[PDB]
Amino acid sequence: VFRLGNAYLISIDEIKAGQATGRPLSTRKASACQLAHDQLVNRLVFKGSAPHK
Amino acid sequence: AYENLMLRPACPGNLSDTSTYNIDGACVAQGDIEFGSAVQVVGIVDGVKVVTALSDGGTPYGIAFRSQYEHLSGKILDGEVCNVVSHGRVWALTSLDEAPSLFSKLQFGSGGVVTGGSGYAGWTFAGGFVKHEDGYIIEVRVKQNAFIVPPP
Amino acid sequence: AQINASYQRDMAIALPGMVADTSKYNIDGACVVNEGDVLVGAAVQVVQAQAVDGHKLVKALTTGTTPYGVAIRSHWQTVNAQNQMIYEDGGAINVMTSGRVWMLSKSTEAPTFGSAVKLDVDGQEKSDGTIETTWTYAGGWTKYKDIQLVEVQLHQL
Amino acid sequence: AQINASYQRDMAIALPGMVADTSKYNIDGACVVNEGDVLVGAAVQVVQAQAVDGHKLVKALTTGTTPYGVAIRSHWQTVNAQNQMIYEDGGAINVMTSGRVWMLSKSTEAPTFGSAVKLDVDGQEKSDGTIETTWTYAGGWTKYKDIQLVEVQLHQL
Repeated sequence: VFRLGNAYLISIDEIKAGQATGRPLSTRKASACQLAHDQLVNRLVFKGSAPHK
Repeated sequence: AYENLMLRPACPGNLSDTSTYNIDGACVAQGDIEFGSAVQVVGIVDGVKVVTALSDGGTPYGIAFRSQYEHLSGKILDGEVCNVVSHGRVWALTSLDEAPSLFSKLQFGSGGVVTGGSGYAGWTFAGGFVKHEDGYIIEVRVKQNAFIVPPP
Repeated sequence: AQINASYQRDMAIALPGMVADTSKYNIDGACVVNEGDVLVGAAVQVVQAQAVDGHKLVKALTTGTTPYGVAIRSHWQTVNAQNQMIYEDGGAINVMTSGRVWMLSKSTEAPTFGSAVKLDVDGQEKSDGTIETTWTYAGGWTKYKDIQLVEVQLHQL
Repeated sequence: AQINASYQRDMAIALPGMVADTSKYNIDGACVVNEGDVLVGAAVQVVQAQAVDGHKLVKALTTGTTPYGVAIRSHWQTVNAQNQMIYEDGGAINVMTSGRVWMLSKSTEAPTFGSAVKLDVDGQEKSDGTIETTWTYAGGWTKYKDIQLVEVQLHQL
């Protein structure tokens, strides 16, 4: 079994602007993390990682 | 990059890793500055630093940072406060086609775009090279106190 | 009758040995003043680092020595002496090896933003100093009453 | 009648490849053991850093190679073997690229405080080694049972 990991950055002004204009930004960056994890899982099935065996 | 990938790898002017970064928030712009590209420090007025795009005979200071609240036009305009990555690991702009040797000191020219490696002192090339639009993007390991302005 | 009046006064910018900004910084608080007293806004030297216990024996700068760090301002550890704050023989010291500080200065001209910081035998900044350091300037240049101050940038050495 | 007794024993100070201080350190994951085994207290080399993905392939030091970082002791990632703790092939390694760590040493005399660190072809510290590093000593010098240990200050490459 293995482990995967990402991260993202946000400020206070961006949070307030997202909550005031009706278009949040936190969710749009959180979805990218799930999509990246899915892509990494896809790459490890049809292709392999020779250093990772 | 490009097709066969769900996500584009990276975009210029954004941090790559979360490892000991430093961002200056007290800065003012003199001209139009694009994300990426090194900047100079023309002078200091009452604490804040007046930064410009890199020119001839100037020591680079940091790489411009991308914020989605401050700049709503895709670039940093004149007379606007901006964030500069004084220290950390950021994606920069380059005019190259092949990745240089690992841990090689990069050189800057034109409007802060990387022209080549094989330098003597300065920042170093981390592991990263991606294609963007028509061109490539290089990863730069910014370190504070790296470039010392020459004495007159 | 009479015309009322209202005035305005601005506070100073900094004091000697005070941390300037909240950037990346690092104080080493496991050091001992081996001999003599150390001023707050001055550099120090490492006489000897213990092998087992781990305390470092710091001192004041002298002729032909490499500086290590700058003492900082603390209202509890420091002891007032000669109308100033000071660290005495024995006890623990706060020396910062990375960050921005307001050092004491002996120069009379504003330096450039970059450049290299130069110190005299005492440990205070001097433009035409003899002890070369790798530290650079930060831009600040002020004066508290009759005391000159300059801002410098440090890194681990 | 009889006289009571009381005894005392002290613990050791270090263990190979163990973080020594709480100062600013940077531990880099996402590294893979390309070939062979890597000891906890030995330096490593970067065989290749992938461009698109980001993983860095890590091996053991050989002749004429630039050191990168020191392996870090962990109770989960590491695998116990040879009556010791090692990192097996095809597994993630915690590499410390900055900070203070306890290394494995082959020397016999205590080093100076500020001076360059010289490694040998094996990746362990040696007073007169051939491979040259940019790291500097920190002062600590102890021994765990029959194993010699030394403390070093790591700088980012």
